[PDB]
Amino acid sequence: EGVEPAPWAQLEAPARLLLQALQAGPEGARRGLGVLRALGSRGWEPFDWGRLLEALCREEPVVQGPDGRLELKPLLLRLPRICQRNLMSLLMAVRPSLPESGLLSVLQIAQQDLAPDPDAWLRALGELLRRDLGVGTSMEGASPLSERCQRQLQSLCRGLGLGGRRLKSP
Amino acid sequence: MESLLQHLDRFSELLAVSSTTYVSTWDPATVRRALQWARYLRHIHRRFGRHGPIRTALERRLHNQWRQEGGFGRGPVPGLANFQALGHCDVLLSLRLLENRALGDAARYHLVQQLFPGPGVRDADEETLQESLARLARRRSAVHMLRFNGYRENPNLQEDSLMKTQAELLLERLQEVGKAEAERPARFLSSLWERLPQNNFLKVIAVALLQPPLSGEGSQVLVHWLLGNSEVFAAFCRALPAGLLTLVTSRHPALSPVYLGLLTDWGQRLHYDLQKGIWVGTESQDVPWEELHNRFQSLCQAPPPLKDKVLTALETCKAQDGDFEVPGLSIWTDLLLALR
Amino acid sequence: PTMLPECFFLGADHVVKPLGIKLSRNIHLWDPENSVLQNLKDVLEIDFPARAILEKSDFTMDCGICYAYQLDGTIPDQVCDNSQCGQPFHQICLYEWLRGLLTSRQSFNIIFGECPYCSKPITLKM
Amino acid sequence: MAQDSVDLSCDYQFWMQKLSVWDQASTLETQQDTCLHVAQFQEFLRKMYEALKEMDSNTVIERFPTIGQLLAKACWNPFILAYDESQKILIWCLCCLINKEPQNSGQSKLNSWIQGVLSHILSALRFDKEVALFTQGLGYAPIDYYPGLLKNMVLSLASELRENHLNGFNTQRRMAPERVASLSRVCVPLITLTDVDPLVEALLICHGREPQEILQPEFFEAVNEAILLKKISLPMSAVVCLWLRHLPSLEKAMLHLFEKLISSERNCLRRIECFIKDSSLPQAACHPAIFRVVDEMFRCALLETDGALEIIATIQVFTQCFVEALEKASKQLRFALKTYFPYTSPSLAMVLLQDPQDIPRGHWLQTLKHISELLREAVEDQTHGSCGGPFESWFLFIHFGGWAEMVAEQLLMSAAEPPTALLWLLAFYYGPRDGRQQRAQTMVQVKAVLGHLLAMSRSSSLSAQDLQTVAGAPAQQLIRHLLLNFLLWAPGGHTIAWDVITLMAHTAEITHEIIGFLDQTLYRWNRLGIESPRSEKLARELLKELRTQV
Ligand SMILES: [Zn+2]
Ligand SMILES: [Zn+2]
Repeated sequence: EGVEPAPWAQLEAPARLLLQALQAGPEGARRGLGVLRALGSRGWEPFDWGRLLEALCREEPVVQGPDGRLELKPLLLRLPRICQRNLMSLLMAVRPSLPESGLLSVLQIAQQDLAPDPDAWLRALGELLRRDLGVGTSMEGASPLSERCQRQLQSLCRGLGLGGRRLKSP
Repeated sequence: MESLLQHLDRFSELLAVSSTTYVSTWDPATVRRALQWARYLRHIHRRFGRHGPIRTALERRLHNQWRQEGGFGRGPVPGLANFQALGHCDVLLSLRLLENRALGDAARYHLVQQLFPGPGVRDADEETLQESLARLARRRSAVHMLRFNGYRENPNLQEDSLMKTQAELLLERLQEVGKAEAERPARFLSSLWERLPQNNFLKVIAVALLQPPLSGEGSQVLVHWLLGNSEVFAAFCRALPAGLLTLVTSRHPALSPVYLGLLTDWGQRLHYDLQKGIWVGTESQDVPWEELHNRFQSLCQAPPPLKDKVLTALETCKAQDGDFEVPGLSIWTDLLLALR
Repeated sequence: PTMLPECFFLGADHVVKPLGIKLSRNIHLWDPENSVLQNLKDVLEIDFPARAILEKSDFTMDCGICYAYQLDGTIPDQVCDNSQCGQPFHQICLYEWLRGLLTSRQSFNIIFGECPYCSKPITLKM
Repeated sequence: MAQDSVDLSCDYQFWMQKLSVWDQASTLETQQDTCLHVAQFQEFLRKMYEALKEMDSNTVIERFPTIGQLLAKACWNPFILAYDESQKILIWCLCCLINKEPQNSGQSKLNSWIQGVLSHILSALRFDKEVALFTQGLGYAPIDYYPGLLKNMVLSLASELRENHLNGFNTQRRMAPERVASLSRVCVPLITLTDVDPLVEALLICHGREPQEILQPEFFEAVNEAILLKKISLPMSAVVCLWLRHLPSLEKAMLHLFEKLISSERNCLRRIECFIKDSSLPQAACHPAIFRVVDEMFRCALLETDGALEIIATIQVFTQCFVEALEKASKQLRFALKTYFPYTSPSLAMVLLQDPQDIPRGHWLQTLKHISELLREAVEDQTHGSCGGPFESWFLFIHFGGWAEMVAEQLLMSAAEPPTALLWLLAFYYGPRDGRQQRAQTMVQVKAVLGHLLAMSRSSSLSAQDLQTVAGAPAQQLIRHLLLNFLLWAPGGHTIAWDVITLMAHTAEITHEIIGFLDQTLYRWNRLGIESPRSEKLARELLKELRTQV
């Protein structure tokens, strides 16, 4: 009746194993790295990031919020929140060997443009991946942090004698 | 050694009268004397309360007190229940005086002023009475809040948290009677059986039979008591659910041959009606087919040492009533058919 | 590439320390006009072995969940009944893994499930 | 001694009109709102306690109108009565309202009512019936089983969470998330009760399989405040789990480190190190998400101020801690440094990680002269396949103390024929974003200054005005720091240090700067085990006396 299958049920077995590993708390990202060396070791030495980053954007339906509202979510927002955070950490780790076309489709989801109740950690890891590609200078105040934190940190640094270095260039 | 007897019994008398409505003559002097004595006992419990003849002497005194009173007639007074309560005797006294409506005004003021002086004494080496009562209030609040926001009556009673607590208390209370050796445990248990609610008590026995040892002499006593007293075991097996009795019986093989015997007698007083394909009883208190099937199914879904026992007890009772292989003739054939 | 790499050492704490020391002392001698090997050999002041064991190179003998040996006294003992996986595990790791999956079913003290790596029947007796 | 009633008499009506809404908190919204406002209620009660304490009962009618109703509503709400000291203060206030000698019957009714509410707080059986009956039969009072009862409820719930966690995607009873959120609301008032920490630790570790959070951020804020004030003492797995599922709690932790270096413990780097090590941030910053967030905040601060020495020294300390935690607990399967420091060439970091404890004191020069080459290549030859810019190479180079600070002290040792690469590094340290035309002028100024200082050192013990001449711009902090290192190094010092310090310390900012310099220098020396006791005692005395002037 109320049995729910795992949202990585229909995926390629190695991807399934990776997403099973990342589930496991803060040691999820290290375990993701161990998984990738344990597939470099096996018969399929390459790992199909380009297939996983399509599956991460593929949409399926859910009914959340009120009793009745149909909405379409991608995988990245449908799989467990610690799998999410340890994913994006692992994509920071292996960014150079990833296709940009897939990454940008992922980062657009992570940005969560026009959503209530966002994931601050997903948005922040989005920003930190954009900055590392070099397509998210963005000409904004788009920083990983909150406006609250950035303001409370201006408020304290104001109470300190500014240094003779010149790092901002007017 | 002998010096502490007259201290402790006098304090116990004062404590027992604390809860009683004769408080007219009391004064600040009596209350000060009470609480300094209580501090002395709490100091003893800290200093030389472990690993000596003094601890066992005090335990003899306490348990002898609680059995010479017994709990019959003139007063079911608790008293300080055990040697660990020596370390918080002061709190008991203070609470009993705060519950006594009959306390005089000046006594009440002196008391509460001595319990809750304020933050003038925020710095103290020994965990004082004010902190003790505060911590108690926090715990009571915590218990209320967990009970009504997060707690669920678990169906596997042995893993529940209330029953497990009651059980550990019972086991400790049997251990002390065993060490006392004055009256036999069975007499205490028989008196309990008359005194308190039966349905609750039986679940608690069931649960205490499965808690592992912590000092299983406790469970070893209850099995003897149950096998001695048939009437309680008639309602034991009748009231509880199936898996609990199954685990009990698998833990204690001495309960198995009687339990099947209890079930074997409840089947035999059923009768089959042809129009509705169901065994039924004559009297209203005869176990139905569904409950009895549940019990035998639980017994069969068990370790192998009991499966063969129940299976042989069923086959020997089938053949005893004609070795039929067709329904409408033998409850035992019908059971063995329904298990498969 | 020929520039200095991020490099570090695994193995015995008593053997590794002088290597880190020698690296620290000689790291300024790196030169990106030679080869990586021809720089490493005169930096660490040693030569390499060419396949001291080519058959039994190494089989990773770690938990295959936590990737550690020595989790709380326990050893990698529970293995796969398979020629192609042979992957050791721990009791605790493999129990926490199998208790999740939908395929797995628990008898009295037994759990049957799929080996994480190869998805073949594997049995765990607590 | 101005108002004495008005603000408190307003807050009173506020609180009484809030308590009446709350009313025993048997729902979600009442519970959340209580969990928010309870702290301010605590402070309100302290002020009310002072007010009723200084005066007496039954004579005065200031707030005696509804004080009863207030203290009752407070008492029958258990989210209040389980917060830190709220129960103790409500007890105090009821003790203040009592009277020794009642005269009118109303005061006697009051005293009876006070005993009643006190009895409700301490000793009422507002629990399941049969357990009270059973215990009363066995002759156990609530005070001698409630602890074990609490303990057993907590273990039960904690096991249940663990089993709902292990049963991820399995055909079994799923712990309803209403219950998990309920427990998370209950943990908030009684976070500082030791008899509940298992339930906290279990809630943090047992995230489970949901896409949304089931706990609400009041839980996380509560736990974090308690972790940082040292009131709960969890293990490290749980505070990492906390950071890593509530990002504002990790920002709020890193701010609580900045108050320690800005306000409280300016230039007591031993105390900064003690706070950092007791905190879990080094251990937690081995997850790159957390190291990236932490460096982003360090960056914001390097920029708001224009290169504050205090933040610089704090970063150096943090980095040392983080390194000696990464090494410890990154044996198998460790992340590559370009994952923590992604904005630079890995070569440079792999040089700068190498500690100078490991190297002889004489071979520091070669290593610095190599680092200068790599920074110069990375800045000046800014071609594709390199750093993002000069600021990035600087911000890295600053993370690794020892090297950045050792520069001047090696210039003085080689002041005769100064190395141009060290001059470059020093000018880079005290100013990036300058351009080669600026850098050359800076370096030649420094070279002339080194000539004069070497002349003065090889001369006898001379005045302070001869030094103030060369001290007399865009290169002032550099010359100040170089001159301080001259004082500590040369044996001509420990005689005329005061004469220069007094002249340089015009303002308080220069004083703070020199204090920071000297604390950093002693931390550095005591760490590397390099010391001349003359310079140690000299610097300690100057620091002691200047910390009074500020
Ligand atoms: Zn393991
Ligand atoms: Zn396998």
